[PDB]
Amino acid sequence: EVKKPAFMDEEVQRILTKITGLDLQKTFRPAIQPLKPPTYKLMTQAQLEEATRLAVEAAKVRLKMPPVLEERKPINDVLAEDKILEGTETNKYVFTDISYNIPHRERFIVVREPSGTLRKASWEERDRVIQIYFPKEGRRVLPPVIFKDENLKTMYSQDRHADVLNLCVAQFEPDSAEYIKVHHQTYEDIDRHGKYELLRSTRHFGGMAWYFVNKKKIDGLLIDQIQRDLVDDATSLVQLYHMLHPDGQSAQEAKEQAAEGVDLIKVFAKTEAQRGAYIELALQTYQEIVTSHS
Amino acid sequence: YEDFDTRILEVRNVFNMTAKEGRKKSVRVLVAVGNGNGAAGFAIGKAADRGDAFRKAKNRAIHYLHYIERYEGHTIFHDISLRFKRTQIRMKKQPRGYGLRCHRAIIT
Repeated sequence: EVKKPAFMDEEVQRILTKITGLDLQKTFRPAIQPLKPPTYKLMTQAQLEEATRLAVEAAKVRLKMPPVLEERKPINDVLAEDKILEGTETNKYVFTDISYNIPHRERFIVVREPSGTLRKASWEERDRVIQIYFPKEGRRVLPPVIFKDENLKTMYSQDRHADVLNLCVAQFEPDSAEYIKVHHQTYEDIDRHGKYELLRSTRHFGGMAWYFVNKKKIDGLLIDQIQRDLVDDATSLVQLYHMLHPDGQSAQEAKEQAAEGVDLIKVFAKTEAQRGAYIELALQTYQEIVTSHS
Repeated sequence: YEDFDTRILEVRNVFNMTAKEGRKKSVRVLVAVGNGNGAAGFAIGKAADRGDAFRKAKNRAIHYLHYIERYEGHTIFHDISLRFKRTQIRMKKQPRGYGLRCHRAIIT
């Protein structure tokens, strides 16, 4: 069986990196943090171009995309059931192995319940106690209150989607249900309100486009990329949609006609586009403007 | 000059001994002026009455307006160390939000 493309596949990361884009002014926007007096260097045009190159290298590491994973499976394993200890304790004990050189996903965290059952700690208990003994800057022991739907809607009104996601990466694990819930809620609000530009030149654009491709709703991102004159990006999105859905009618139509470039986007409109009529209209208007002006 | 403000930096009661009046007193006032937009100046006015020394110094300083270069409108372009006679000043360029942390006269 032809392997389903992965998020980290070298080909997918190429397309996702391209459509994401780069902008040194957005990637290195000034942080509202304690400040120090700036430094100054006299540089020639050769030196200045070298410094811009190093800035672009750092902007690549800054834009490294966070993992897209499947939801972890509940831990329900009973190590022992010592019924002699039933009724001798009122509260659960949580035992955590805190040997420094163990990966956190390979640590043993067990719970001795009042009934006497010795069981493995659930995912919620594992993440909470690892924050208590291996604290990570940015994460809190108890789930913050900003992730509630009412509070999240507040952040969306202020166009603070990149922060909602930057907060979701500091607090939750990539495979947790809370992580997936918050990300999928941010991506969905961007879609309905067409705020795709907020996550461009950010590490969160790849996951957003990935989510739309898998959910077969790239129509909005194509209409938005076309209207911004980013039609090379739109073509790459249709290639990624023809890569993760090879047996789709659209992918089979492009093979029949050996479509390339703008042809790929026209094929998508007729075959699998939820709103094909608009994709052609925006694509047609772009061609008219490009042809008419130049 | 409604856009200019005047501040007093020193008021002194000096004395000149005279045969007719003995110890005679005058008011020597040092003022500085500025429009808060880069232009500032200072002058000394002397008179026998304080109100007159204020008028003399205030209108004299407007004739000696320096223009001071501010980096981005909020700070000096670079550190400045100098000795004027026996007074030493060491200024430092600082980031936004640092505020004025200087002699009270320098703050004025």
